[PDB]
Amino acid sequence: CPLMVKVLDAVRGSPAINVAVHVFRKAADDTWEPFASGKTSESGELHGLTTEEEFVEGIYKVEIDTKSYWKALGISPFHEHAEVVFTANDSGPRRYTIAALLSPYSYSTTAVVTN
Amino acid sequence: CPLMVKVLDAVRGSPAINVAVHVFRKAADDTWEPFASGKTSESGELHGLTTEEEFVEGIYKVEIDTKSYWKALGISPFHEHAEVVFTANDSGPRRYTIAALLSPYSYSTTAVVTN
Amino acid sequence: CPLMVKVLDAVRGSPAINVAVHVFRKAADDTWEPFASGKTSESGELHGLTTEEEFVEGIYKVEIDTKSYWKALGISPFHEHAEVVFTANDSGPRRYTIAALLSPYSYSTTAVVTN
Amino acid sequence: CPLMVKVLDAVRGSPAINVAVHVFRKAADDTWEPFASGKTSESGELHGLTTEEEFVEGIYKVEIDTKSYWKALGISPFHEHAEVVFTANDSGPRRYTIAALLSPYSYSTTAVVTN
Ligand SMILES: CC1(C)C=Cc2c(ccc3c2OC[C@@H](c2ccc(O)cc2O)C3)O1
Ligand SMILES: CC1(C)C=Cc2c(ccc3c2OC[C@@H](c2ccc(O)cc2O)C3)O1
Ligand SMILES: [Ca+2]
Ligand SMILES: [Ca+2]
Repeated sequence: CPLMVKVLDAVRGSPAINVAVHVFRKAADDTWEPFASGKTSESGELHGLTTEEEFVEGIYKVEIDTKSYWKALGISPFHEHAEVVFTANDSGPRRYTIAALLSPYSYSTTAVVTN
Repeated sequence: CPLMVKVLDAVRGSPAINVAVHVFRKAADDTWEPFASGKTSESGELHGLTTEEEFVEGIYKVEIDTKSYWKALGISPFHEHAEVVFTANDSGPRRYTIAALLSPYSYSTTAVVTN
Repeated sequence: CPLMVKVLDAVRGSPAINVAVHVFRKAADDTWEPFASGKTSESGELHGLTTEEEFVEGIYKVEIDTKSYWKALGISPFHEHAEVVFTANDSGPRRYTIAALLSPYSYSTTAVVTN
Repeated sequence: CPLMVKVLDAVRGSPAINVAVHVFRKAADDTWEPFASGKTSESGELHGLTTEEEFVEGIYKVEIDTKSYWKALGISPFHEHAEVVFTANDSGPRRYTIAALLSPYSYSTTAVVTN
């Protein structure tokens, strides 16, 4: 897994389960082309989005559907989604972990980049 | 001032100064029409982006140029920027404060919505 | 006002109001001598905790009663409180702002230190 | 592992390695008695602090030595440490994951509590 997404719920103190995640890659014509998508598991993790071969150099956008997550719990949140945009693999292949913590009116995201 | 942005620097424990902030409104064609912009003051605040007349219900995007900020400090950042996307006033005009805390590999944002 | 505390609520997207805040100074016996205290205002701010004369170099603890806050909202919290421990002015009087964002199972804090 | 601690570095986008962690438990005479201690591994994780049998009901304090971590990287941080105080196992045995994200002038902590 060159790209992994982990999402936590700050209100329930739990993994954020069944959270839709969409990954895009900036095309040559500056458009966002769909790259991969999935949903977080029971552990709040999303594995197997892509492969080392497919995950080339580029600018990527990870869009976490936080709104749908909070709605399903009967909460009307502030954000439409949580976005993470980053240039990947510019100095060679790396392993990326995108961690997100969710509150109805707040979110934080951090990146763990290893070799 | 129905919309305010405040940005902090978690590395130097200071306001994030001279940070470019762009605000967009979602058009009917579902693209982002530029709406307002500016740069954070010495207190890391950005006021007078819009007015009560102009700030109608809709979906707004607040884009914070975090990458330029870190580049100017000589610090390698992860994110291209920080986006904050929300539906405004979906029950009528309140005051919006978008607060952001910046680190090279992490950002957190929260909304303070008041009467 | 050399020391200010501001508390936000990530669940309701509002200032955290009427939150008890206690400040301690580390004594020579290395216990915490009470120093100042108060409750956050309607803007979630707490001013006039101390003065420039009283606020000398040393190790200070800012204890935020987050548990009482969540109990009053009818929300089950994880933390007993939020402590912020720091060495003050270790190169001479600057102004300190302790910002805290509260969620039932999470809290974040940052310091804004200025001239 | 009924109690696990995971620590990340928001400046380097990496696990926080070799971070000292001290766990205390509130005694009957209201004193903090030493419970367990350890250091985070290469993955920024601390496992095997305690056992299901030893981890009884009580109020616990997890103290993360963030100051020493930043010093070793040539940084003079704001906080002396990052503290997490919580009542554990009040409605029966639970599994606790304490996650912490570190910046020189900021930290956030969240709890993941499962069965
Ligand atoms: C930024 C903040 C507030 C603090 C750290 C954090 C987070 C959300 C999710 C995760 C965080 O760190 C631990 C991380 C994690 C958990 C289990 C695991 O096996 C690997 C991991 O990288 C998940 O939010
Ligand atoms: C750390 C995090 C997640 C993000 C920023 C933040 C916060 C909690 C409280 C405050 C934050 O930044 C803005 C700050 C603030 C607000 C109004 C003001 O007039 C001055 C300020 O310094 C208060 O949580
Ligand atoms: Ca390259
Ligand atoms: Ca009990």
